Formats: sequence, C-alpha cells, structure tokens
Amino acid sequence: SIQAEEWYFGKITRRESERLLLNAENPRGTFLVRESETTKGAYCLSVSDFDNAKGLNVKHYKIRKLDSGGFYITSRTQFNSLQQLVAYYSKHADGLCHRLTTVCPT
Ligand SMILES: O=P(O)(O)Oc1ccccc1
Ligand SMILES: O=P(O)(O)Oc1ccccc1
Repeated sequence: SIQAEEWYFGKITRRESERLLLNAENPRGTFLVRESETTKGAYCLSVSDFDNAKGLNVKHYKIRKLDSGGFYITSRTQFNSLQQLVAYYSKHADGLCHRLTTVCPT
C-alpha cells in the first residue's frame, strides 16, 4: 500500500508541502507525494530544488492514475504502480527539476 510508504504524506495542503520542503537543509530532489488539492483522484509529487538564480524553491507535479491501471506524470511514460513511478524518477530526471533524492523530513 502507498499509505505505508514513508514518502506518502497523504492529505496535506500545497502550502504545507512547501513549508516542509523549504528547509535550507534539504538538498535538491528532496520530495514527498500528497493528494492533489484541485484534482480529484490525482496525487501530487512535490520536490525541492536550488539554483543560483532562484535560491531554494519547490516544484509540484500532478500524478494521474487511470482505472485502466497506469500511473503517470506524463502519459508518454506510465507505470504499474506509484512505487515504480517513484523508483523511476529517483533514477531519471527526464523533465523534472531534479531526480528524486531523499524523502522530505517532517
Ligand atoms: O494543486 P495541487 O494540489 O495538485 O498542486 C499542484 C500545483 C502546481 C502543479 C501541479 C500540482
Ligand atoms: O527552471 P525551473 O525553475 O522551472 O526548474 C526546472 C529545471 C529543469 C526542468 C524542470 C524544472
């Protein structure tokens, strides 16, 4: 189950995810998965980043799930589980701000 998963923060707001991710100690790619505030049935992958122009900041990526069974941020790249999606993005940056590195601390 995903609610067992340490990176699944479940029902928390976008504002709260940003409060948690905007810690000067979080390296780029620090992340968590929460419920989407605006899309029913969807999740949201929240990720920290850092660069010389913007400093420490946060990105949000909607995760769709089909009753057909797939999970995805982009339909071009789907997975059989949310856990497999997290595993994949921890290895490949693709179009994200940075590959997933470490679970956001509480
Ligand atoms: O509104 P949500 O809770 O899905 O969060 C966002 C915000 C911006 C981009 C993707 C998702
Ligand atoms: O340029 P942004 O601040 O949107 O961050 C990135 C960097 C590369 C890909 C996606 C996001």
